[PDB]
Amino acid sequence: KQLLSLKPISASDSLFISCTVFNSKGNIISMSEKFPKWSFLTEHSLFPRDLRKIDNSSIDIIPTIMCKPNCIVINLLHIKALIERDKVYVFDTTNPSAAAKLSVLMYDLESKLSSTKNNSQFYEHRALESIFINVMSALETDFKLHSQICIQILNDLENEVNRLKLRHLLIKSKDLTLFYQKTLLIRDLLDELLENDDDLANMYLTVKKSPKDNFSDLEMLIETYYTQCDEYVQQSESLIQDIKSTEEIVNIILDANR
Repeated sequence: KQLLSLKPISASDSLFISCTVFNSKGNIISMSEKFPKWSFLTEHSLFPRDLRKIDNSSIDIIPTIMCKPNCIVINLLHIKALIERDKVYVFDTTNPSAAAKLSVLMYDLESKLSSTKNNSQFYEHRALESIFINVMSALETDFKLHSQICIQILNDLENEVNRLKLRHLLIKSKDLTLFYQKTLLIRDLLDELLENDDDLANMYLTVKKSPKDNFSDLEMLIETYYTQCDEYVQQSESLIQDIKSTEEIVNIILDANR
């Protein structure tokens, strides 16, 4: 209601969120653009507790796809974004690794969103698909990294039991487990979305859809990325089980030689 002295802060930039903005043509029209944060939340029908869904924090970010009347709010891995029928906001981060990945997203998103060859797909779904593709590329890279090292160590151990190899395996398994957990959350989120016709219908921002309308094209789109995500869940789960099995087998062998 009224103005009062503010709580002390290290930098007044903390009153703003910053982002990259894409126009209705799909072109980037600003980078590092600042918006007053509480006002921005209110304007986009978000509550103060939703600040983390658009701010520069990168810890404890739960995956989300909020299908609001006039926008889709997305948090997936390094990406926080707000998609409208004729604009996209991609939010800044303090995480260097995330910032590097976001730079590639910007390029690919601008390409796909602004394309004059793709006039069959709604703007908001071009943005959605660009984001899904960028998310899956990040998962692909991590999955290949951690699974390949674990498979190598497992093969090494099957050839000859070795305590140093075993320690290495279980250390590397931590990474695989973290990968499984974050991917599982995304898989379950996409599953929920596919099962909710109200959310699906809401995802059409350019044309108005009823829950009873045909969403085949949007469903095919989401299914594509659901399947890729789900396969990473299945593969990482199976590999983790293989590691647990191997730990148990090695344990028995170690006991038998005591």
